[PDB]
Amino acid sequence: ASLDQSRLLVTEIPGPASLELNKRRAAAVSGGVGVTLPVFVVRAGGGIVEDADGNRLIDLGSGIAVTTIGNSAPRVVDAVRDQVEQFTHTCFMVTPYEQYVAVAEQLNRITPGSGEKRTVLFNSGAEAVENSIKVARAHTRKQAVVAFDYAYHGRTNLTMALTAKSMPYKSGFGPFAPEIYRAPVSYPYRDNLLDKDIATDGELAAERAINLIDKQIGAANLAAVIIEPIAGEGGFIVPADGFLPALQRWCRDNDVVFIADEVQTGFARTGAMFACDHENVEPDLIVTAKGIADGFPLSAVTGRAEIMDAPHTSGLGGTFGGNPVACAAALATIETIERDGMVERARQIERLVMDRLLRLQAADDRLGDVRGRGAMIAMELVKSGTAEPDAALTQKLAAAAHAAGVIVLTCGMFGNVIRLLPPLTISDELLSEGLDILCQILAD
Amino acid sequence: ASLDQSRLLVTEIPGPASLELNKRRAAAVSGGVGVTLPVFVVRAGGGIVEDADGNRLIDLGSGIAVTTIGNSAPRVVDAVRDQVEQFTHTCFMVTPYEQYVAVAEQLNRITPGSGEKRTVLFNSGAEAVENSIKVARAHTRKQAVVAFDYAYHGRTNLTMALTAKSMPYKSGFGPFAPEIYRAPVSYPYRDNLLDKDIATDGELAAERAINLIDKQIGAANLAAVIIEPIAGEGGFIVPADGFLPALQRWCRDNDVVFIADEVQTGFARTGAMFACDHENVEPDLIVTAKGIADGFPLSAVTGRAEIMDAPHTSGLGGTFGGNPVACAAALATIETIERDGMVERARQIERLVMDRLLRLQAADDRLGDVRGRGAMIAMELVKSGTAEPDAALTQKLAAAAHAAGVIVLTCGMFGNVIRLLPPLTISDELLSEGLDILCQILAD
Ligand SMILES: [Cl-]
Ligand SMILES: [Cl-]
Ligand SMILES: [Cl-]
Ligand SMILES: [Cl-]
Ligand SMILES: [Cl-]
Ligand SMILES: [Cl-]
Ligand SMILES: [Cl-]
Ligand SMILES: [Cl-]
Ligand code: NA
Ligand code: NA
Repeated sequence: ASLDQSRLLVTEIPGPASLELNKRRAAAVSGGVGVTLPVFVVRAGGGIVEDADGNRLIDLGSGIAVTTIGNSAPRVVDAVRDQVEQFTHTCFMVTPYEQYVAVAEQLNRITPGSGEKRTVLFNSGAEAVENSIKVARAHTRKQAVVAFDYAYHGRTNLTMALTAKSMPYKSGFGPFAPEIYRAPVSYPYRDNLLDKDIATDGELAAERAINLIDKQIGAANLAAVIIEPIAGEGGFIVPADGFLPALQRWCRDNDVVFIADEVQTGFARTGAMFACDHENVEPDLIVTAKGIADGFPLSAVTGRAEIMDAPHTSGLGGTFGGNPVACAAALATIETIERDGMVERARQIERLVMDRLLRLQAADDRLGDVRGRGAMIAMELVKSGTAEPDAALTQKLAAAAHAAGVIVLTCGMFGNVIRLLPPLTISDELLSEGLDILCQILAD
Repeated sequence: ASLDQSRLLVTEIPGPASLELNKRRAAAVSGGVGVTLPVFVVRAGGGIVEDADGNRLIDLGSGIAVTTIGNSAPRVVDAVRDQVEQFTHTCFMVTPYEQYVAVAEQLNRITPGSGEKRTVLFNSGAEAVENSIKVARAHTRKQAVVAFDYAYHGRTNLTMALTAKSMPYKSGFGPFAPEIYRAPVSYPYRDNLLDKDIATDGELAAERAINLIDKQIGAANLAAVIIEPIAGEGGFIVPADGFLPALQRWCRDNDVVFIADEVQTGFARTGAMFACDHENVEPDLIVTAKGIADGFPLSAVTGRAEIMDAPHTSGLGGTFGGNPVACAAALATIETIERDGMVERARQIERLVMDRLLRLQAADDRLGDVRGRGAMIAMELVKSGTAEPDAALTQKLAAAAHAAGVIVLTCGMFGNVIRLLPPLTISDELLSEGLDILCQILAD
């Protein structure tokens, strides 16, 4: 009973047992919940998911950038086993406990910037984003929030409002929280089709956004600008150099809280501890979740002390938040990243994947763009000889990969992005094999 | 190493070690997070919380109605230990797993009503409430939601909007989600000061609410009425007999989705599986969290199939939701309730507590009202010979109980309610002792 780090197809995909389990799902779970690949998981670790039929699939999704340090990481297993025996919940607002404080300290340490910082914990990315806005409004005593045109921030009313794409995230769920405005992001590949300078010069892309913010809202009415350092669900869009620094600067000059949403990019994923570290961005607040606790429901807001302390006592909280078992897992996750060279591992994975995809792109112009950092890499698929999105090809490729025992996700505003989010504990051999399969499907 | 089911004071409260840990909390955690009793927990089970100084305190809060079946319940410990080894997270929307489906099935079974039902899982009460609204709007294609004047529903933008009390829940955090309207609830004790018939006749209290809903909103503009079967944070307010049934009926006659928020009342807490069971209320949707998984972050929306299936595919979800470890805990929690007679235990606790508090009230008219069901009981404190709230006395009593090693919570719109939320696994002796201490503090 130890999990073999090799792909294995005993059945077609999905298999007979998964198909049986699926009858139960259809009869019990709301039809609002969509499933990408309906194989039922019995076990996972390293770079492998094992299903109910005995198949072993190559994980190139890590549950959407969550099991970065690998499913059921051994330090996490240990930390959880010990904590679950001591206590499962006290509610930190009732009687506190050291595990919550320890996590706050570690986030204060590892996040960008070097001043006084404070943290608060919740259970989901959407909750943390919600609280970053509460914090910013309490501090500034201003109303509006600016989000970007490829942004994804969550499924609650306000975070739906912050999100750009109507289907499936927003359609039919409003009316939405007021005072949300939308600005254009740095999207080099498609900016390039119109203005070559904007695509390469990030400061100029920031000016484009700032001119609109100033005209349509004004700093005097603005609490916060919120941005993903790399847009996730919107299509793994890495902004031009200079873009994030220029937003930061403008926010400082204008008493607007600058918020980095690092829910997807955070915790070693991009080849640094946080995506903001690549250009030395120091946001006023940074939002984290997903990879923070190796799959346990936990999220955080971390930021400048003066800002984070603005809400009255008892103004922030929630019953479950900073659950002590989830905290034990968070501590073991941070420990794992530092002691096992995960940031460097992310950088190895970049070199391996970029090298394959760039060689593929030279051979096949259906790859409009190859972009990303660390273990967060994507290709955008287009019709040969143009820049027109090819969603059809994107879906066919993913469906073929699934059928070949490869868990690969799509994303993108136009439905034409293949994304790669392997756990860092994937072997180079499994990672290459996953890439081989993608190349074979595209070749014929 | 087994936890002694007896109160013990080795130090004053809080003790020197807790006070040391508190310096760390103040330096790391946002000042927005308030703490009721700053003792740092190292262990808990049965009816006892053990702190960092070796003190053993009587738990009369269960983390705000969360550890109903006891901290670190043995079936939960077992279920969690096994699951954490298999996998920690796949994201149900990526690749599903049986644990999530199993939980959906169990909630479909144990919730009120007998038709076709479906469930969806999230991580917090606030998230589940948010999703009940999304579901209702998708189904009805109407905008407005009605909540009540003692309501508490969560700390996100929309759930803040649904919540009645500005301090500390809402102040400075808006603007809020639009189309939330407020109606008057059945509050027998204080309704009685004005109209004796309204306080006893629930159907008449429903008419009062329905007349306002009709005048200020209209059914043709209304997606949902949402209500707590017993108002929690608002002061443990049990409505008059007939109130909930009459709302249900009106909602059916008018194509408005009726939503029971059972986040606090759910899972054996009130001497039935759900608070709605006492009058046979069958809501269209019921929202659950808190006690569902013995402290693990998990929440649910369960309801009529046709309603729950209204959102398009991928319209509902979230990354962490229905975490497999939290699900293992939920299954063990339901198993624990049924196999160990917890519902009956809740009823024993009612008889014990009501008997003490009613005898206390006959002797001491500072107890304006004694109310509640099962292990959800409260007294409302007032100035002797009137019905004027006495918040001061309420705080003094709780502070004195804390100093005597009793974890007891306050609540209420007017800050004058002592509430009792012991874990069901408290012994009668510890429960009586907790009541003895309260009686002694009030006597002199
Ligand atoms: Cl094979
Ligand atoms: Cl370019
Ligand atoms: Cl609260
Ligand atoms: Cl490199
Ligand atoms: Cl003692
Ligand atoms: Cl009465
Ligand atoms: Cl999502
Ligand atoms: Cl009884
Ligand atoms: Na179905
Ligand atoms: Na402080």
